[PDB]
Amino acid sequence: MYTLNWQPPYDWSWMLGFLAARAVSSVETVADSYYARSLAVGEYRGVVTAIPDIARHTLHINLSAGLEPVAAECLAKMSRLFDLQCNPQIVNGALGRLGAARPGLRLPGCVDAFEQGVRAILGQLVSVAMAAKLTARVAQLYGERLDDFPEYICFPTPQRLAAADPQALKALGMPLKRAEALIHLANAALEGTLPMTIPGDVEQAMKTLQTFPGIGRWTANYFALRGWQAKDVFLPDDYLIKQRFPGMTPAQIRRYAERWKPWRSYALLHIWYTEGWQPDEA
Amino acid sequence: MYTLNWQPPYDWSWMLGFLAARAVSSVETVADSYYARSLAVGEYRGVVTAIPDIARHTLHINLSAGLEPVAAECLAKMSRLFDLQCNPQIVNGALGRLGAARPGLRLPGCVDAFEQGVRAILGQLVSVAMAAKLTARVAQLYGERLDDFPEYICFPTPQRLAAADPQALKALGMPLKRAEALIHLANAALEGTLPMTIPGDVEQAMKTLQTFPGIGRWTANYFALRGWQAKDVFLPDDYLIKQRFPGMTPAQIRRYAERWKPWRSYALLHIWYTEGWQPDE
Amino acid sequence: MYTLNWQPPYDWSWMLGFLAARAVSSVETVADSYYARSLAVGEYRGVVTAIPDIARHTLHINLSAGLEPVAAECLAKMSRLFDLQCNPQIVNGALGRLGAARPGLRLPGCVDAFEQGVRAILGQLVSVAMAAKLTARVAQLYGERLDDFPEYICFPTPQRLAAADPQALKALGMPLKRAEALIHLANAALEGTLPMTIPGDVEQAMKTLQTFPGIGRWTANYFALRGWQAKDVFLPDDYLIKQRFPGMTPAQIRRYAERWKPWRSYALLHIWYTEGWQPDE
Amino acid sequence: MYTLNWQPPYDWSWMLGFLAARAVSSVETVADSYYARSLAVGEYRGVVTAIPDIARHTLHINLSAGLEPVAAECLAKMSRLFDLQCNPQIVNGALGRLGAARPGLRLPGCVDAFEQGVRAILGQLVSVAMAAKLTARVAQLYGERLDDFPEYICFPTPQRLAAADPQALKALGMPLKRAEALIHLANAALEGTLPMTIPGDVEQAMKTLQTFPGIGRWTANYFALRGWQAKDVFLPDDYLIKQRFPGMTPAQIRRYAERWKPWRSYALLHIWYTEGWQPDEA
DNA sequence: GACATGATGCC
DNA sequence: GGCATTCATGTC
DNA sequence: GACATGATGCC
DNA sequence: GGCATTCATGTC
Repeated sequence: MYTLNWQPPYDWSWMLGFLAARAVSSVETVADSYYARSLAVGEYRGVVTAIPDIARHTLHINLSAGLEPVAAECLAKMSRLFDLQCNPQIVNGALGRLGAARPGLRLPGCVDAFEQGVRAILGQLVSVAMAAKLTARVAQLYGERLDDFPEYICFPTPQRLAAADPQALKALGMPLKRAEALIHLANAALEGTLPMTIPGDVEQAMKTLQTFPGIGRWTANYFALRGWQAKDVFLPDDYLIKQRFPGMTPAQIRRYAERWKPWRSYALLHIWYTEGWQPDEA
Repeated sequence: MYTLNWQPPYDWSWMLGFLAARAVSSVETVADSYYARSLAVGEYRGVVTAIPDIARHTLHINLSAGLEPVAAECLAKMSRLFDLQCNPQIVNGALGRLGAARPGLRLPGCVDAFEQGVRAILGQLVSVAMAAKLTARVAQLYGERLDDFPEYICFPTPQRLAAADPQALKALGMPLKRAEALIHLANAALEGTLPMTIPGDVEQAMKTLQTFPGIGRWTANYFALRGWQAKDVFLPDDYLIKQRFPGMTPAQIRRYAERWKPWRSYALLHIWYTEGWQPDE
Repeated sequence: MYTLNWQPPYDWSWMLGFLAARAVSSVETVADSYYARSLAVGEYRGVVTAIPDIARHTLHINLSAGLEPVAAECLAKMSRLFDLQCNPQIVNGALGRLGAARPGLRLPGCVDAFEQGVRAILGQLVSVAMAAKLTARVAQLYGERLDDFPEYICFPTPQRLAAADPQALKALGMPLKRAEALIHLANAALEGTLPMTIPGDVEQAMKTLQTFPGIGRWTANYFALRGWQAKDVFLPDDYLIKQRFPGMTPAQIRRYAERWKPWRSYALLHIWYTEGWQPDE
Repeated sequence: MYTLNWQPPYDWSWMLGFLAARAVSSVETVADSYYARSLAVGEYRGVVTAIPDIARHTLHINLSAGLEPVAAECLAKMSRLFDLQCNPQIVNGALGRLGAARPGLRLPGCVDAFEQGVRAILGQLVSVAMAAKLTARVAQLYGERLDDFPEYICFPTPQRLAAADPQALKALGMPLKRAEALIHLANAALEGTLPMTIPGDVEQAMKTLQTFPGIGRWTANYFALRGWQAKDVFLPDDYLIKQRFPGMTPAQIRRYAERWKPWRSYALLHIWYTEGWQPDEA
């Protein structure tokens, strides 16, 4: 029903694929022509379906009855998830050749920072696929099933995970420290200590984040990028990034990434997806 | 020309009137058929125009080209300002006759939690007309002018106010402590330590706000009310509220207001805008 | 057979009586002519016997073999416990008739600040008699027995109390918060956070002690008085003192006691042991 | 006047030699057969004189009239300064060969932890002689001169040093950070945050001390050794110690030192005062 | 990956 | 020597 | 109104 | 007693 605009080009196949690789069973459903998932906004709950319309650079959004009262907020969440604000001419013209292969690349955000926070923590160490598996388990045990849509389940709320037994979370396939990290996060969410929207001083906020137990700088950076859609952060501690820069120290990697300012988040995404990229031969 | 729904009844006259009295010159323009104001998301900017369609039970929103890239977020901000989510049959079903006279009453939110915190602070002790004349000075001195629309001006950002000279703020017409509060508040905004959206535990969040310099219980409650649109808060420390509950102490009032849980914020609005109202026996 | 002199007059009957009511079973032994207790200085342990010789106004201190390596430290502890430094002329010639009925009165100190800290907390609320018994139960559960003196037990160290089970301490007959107060005080002594000797700014030091869980103003003043032997602290919050100043609020009492600076601690003792006493209106 | 015992052997010549080299004019006097210094215990001030008695294995202590009211504490202070508690058979029987040459070695303590902390800081990065003169000036400037013995001045009180102008101290011959380090130490002493007696967990206590400005691991260790007379601390970061363990790093020296637990402080002394001492090759 | 921990220059 | 800051380890 | 100070009821 | 919390009160 609702419709939002975007600026061409937009690589939807890339986006939908990025999301499917990380999709959580019972929460999300990704296809080649649409994206759908459970969504909670306060006590309002339902299903959101996003259908891209290439021919007209439009994104059609449908909301089940339970979300209609907070429609505009659901749209906002969706626009942050898909980076509809992106102007590719600006970014590509700045990254130059690094983005030429896929100019329609966008930054995959989230629909809820707390959720992304939990996702990031569970993304620690393991493969993208294993994290998706792990998150699906946390969701199954602590999530709420939708009454109108049985097949779906809402992502575990902050209050439900805050009152979760560390031993139980551990039993799902994570170390005790990780489970504690999740619980602490939920408490920060309840108290409003976890920025839910992008803060004015990203660098500073990431520091405060790193004081959180179980949250190192990789998690803080990745969370900044996905949870806040911060556009100028690189991930020099990333597993795949260390590979892309063979034999380089975390600090050299960024003095390097420094050339992509102020769109280092986009450069990061391009490097991750350039099969055989290597630093300039010079 | 975007469109958003709302559920009847909706007292637009009352809403626009409430915003009109607190309207900040150059930032907001309030008429009785529409509301408009400057708006900044990140640093995409423009002007927003909201026009109620009583006929269709709809709110029409127009955005200038500079905000189009972030249209959705803009629509969300308006839906919070106008309490479009409200189901009046549920609130009134609970408040009984307290809300029977003005079933279309809504909670006036805000477009940005930071701006609202600043308004809250600049609203202390002084009158409503004053706060508005003062806030306008600030927005005039630290606001971002729109090239697209010269007449309008964006509300100060936290970075712009965090780097502000205290004395400079004071000279605009406020005690030094106030100006200091604004600067602290702005910093907190910069490092995400100020909840920009309603937290799960509103009580805890408000307590934490009270450790902020220049922020007492009244300011935290009012902030929670408009800033987060928390629906179950009361202001037992409010000037007018004390007059509405003659001789009762903050604790006695708060005890009385418990009868309106979980919609105390709405109860508050009704008692505020119902002069001569008084507690039962 | 060690000797430390004092200045007459010295009311030994009053001192022993005071320590007698607070004596902890298995730790201390008090009679009309001597004081005896177990003492530990680091890993050196043994029994200390103090025998006052009025005739020559000198205190005879005997140390079991286990404490000889640290004889001096033991002597210093006795001197602090018995306030042998006091010049009663300077105090009595400063308190007037307040301290005229008993000019030999002294500030009963302690042998170890941590111990006194524990006694202070356990001294909260309950009577002297119950506190003594409560404390005895703690020493019995965590104290170290002496090989050469099976009847004696060493007062618990911070090492043991810090590793104590809150529940174990609770079962001894104390609120959970009280046991938690002990465990925290013990951790503080382990990290050197608990001043074991009178600090330069007693007021500041006490204010900091009040940040400790379970330690309010009364415990901090009393600890400062007995644990650091601070000579100028009053206890406006004390029960007996409240009765000595009927109708007066802590601030009034506090203001009244200012007339006794800088020997308020002594003034406190005298007012405590003068059933008649009443202020001047 | 007063007499304290000690267990033989006791190397008085070595002990007085160590104190003499670090003696502060105006505060102390060290001679072949005696030690003397000003001493303040609250408002009681005077001069303490210590004369060893080899024939009797005793230390004779004389106090000037001004300290008699607090005689016992003065005796205790001297006992800590001269390590009278030490049972050499236990240490040597444990240190073995290391202390076989000088079985009468003792741990030079202090008469006041605050004072010692100050000396510890003033002794940073300079020669023993330099520190002595530096300290003497600090003493003459903020100390209390004795009326009965004009040539003696009591070491500066915390209250006095806390209210000192950072610049006046710098002028005496120390960096500006060194002066603030002293002022900070002084306020800590005023509030009761600087442990004046040995804490139960020396390790934790030192860790906290290192949070003090101007105080690093070296100063914290040295302070524990002298100010608290901790008997099981080593100083792997000491310049001289590094020369005694050529080519080894702090972690290695430290690892090797563990063989002397629980008397690492005595080991340190024996090594410090042993010329071409070197670890075992094997 | 989080986190404790050990190994050039400047002030 | 205190101290800031960047690599290289190395359990869990 | 925020904010120091003082001055009832549940652990 | 410790401590959270309430009700003046005087100031900025």
